[PDB]
Amino acid sequence: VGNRYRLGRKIGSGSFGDIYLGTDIAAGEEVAIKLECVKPQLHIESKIYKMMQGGVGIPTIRWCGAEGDYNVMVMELLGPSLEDLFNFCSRKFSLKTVLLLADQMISRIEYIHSKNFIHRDVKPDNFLMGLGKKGNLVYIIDFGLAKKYRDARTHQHIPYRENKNLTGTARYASINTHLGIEQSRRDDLESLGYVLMYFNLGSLPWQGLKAATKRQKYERISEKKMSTPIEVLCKGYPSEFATYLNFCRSLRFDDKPDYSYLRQLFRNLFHRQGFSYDYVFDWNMLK
Ligand SMILES: Nc1nccc(-c2c(-c3ccc(F)cc3)ncn2C2CCCCC2)n1
Repeated sequence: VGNRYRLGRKIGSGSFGDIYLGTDIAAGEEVAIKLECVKPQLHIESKIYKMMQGGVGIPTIRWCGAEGDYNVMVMELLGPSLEDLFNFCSRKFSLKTVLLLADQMISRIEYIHSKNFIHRDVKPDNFLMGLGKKGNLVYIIDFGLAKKYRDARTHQHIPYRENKNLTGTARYASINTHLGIEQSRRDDLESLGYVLMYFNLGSLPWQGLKAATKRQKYERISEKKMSTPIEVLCKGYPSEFATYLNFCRSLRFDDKPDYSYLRQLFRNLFHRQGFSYDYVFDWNMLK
C-alpha cells in the first residue's frame, strides 16, 4: 500500500478496523497498519489522530488513503500494551512499578482533553509501551469512540444529556457513565483510578460478573461499583490510591479535573519508600 508500504501480518484490532505489522520498505522501519473496507469511520478517525499529532505518548500517522477495496491508515510500531506486560509479570506489579505507570497515564489523558475530545475508552489495552530507547515511555491509542466535548472555538461544553448508552469498557467505566449521563473529562480519570488498583490487586472486585445480556452485565457491574466503598477497594495499600478515586467521583459534569494534584499524590508515596524514577519496571529485571 502507498507505493512504499509492505503490508504485514495482523497483530491486533482497534475499536474498528484491523491492525497489521508492516514495514516502511523505504525507511527500513517496522510500522503498524489499520485497514477499513471501502463500502465509514477510518477517514473520520484519522482526522482525530491528525488533531492529536505531536503529544507525548501519541502515535504518529504515517499515511492515509485507499488501496483497492480498503481505506488505509499507517502508524509507527509500538511495543506491548500494559495488559500484556502485566500478564508477563504474573499480574503482579511492585509498588514501584504501579507508581511509575500512574504518573504517565494521568498525563496522556490530560493531553487528549486538551484537544476538545474525550477518549471514552481508558483501559490497559489502549496504553502501549514504546520499543527500544522509547521503552520507558507509555503510549495511548485509539480514537474510534472519541467525541468532541467542547466546541473547538467556543469551548461551549456539550449539553448535559441523559439516556446515552455505554461506549467503552464496562470494567473501567465511570459510575456516571453507568447512569447513562453524557461522558465528559471526569470519566476518563475515574477509569484510570480503577486501572491502577487493578495493577495493585491483580484484578478488580467487579471483575468476572455474569449476565445473559451484555446490557444486563453492564448494570450488574454498575451495581457492584456503586456498592464497593473506596476504603475497602484499596485496603492493604498506601492510602494514596483511595484518595485518588474519591477525588474523581466528586467532579462535576463540565468540571476540569486537577491533573497535577493527582500525580503529586503518588510521587510523595514514591519517596517515603525510597524509590527512584529510573524506569526499571518489574519487567526489566526479568532474566
Ligand atoms: N504495536 C502497535 N503499534 C502501533 C499501534 C498499534 C495498534 C492500533 C493502531 C491504530 C491506528 C493505526 F494507524 C495503526 C495501528 N490499534 C491497536 N493497536 C494494538 C493494541 C494492542 C495489541 C496490538 C495492537 N499496535
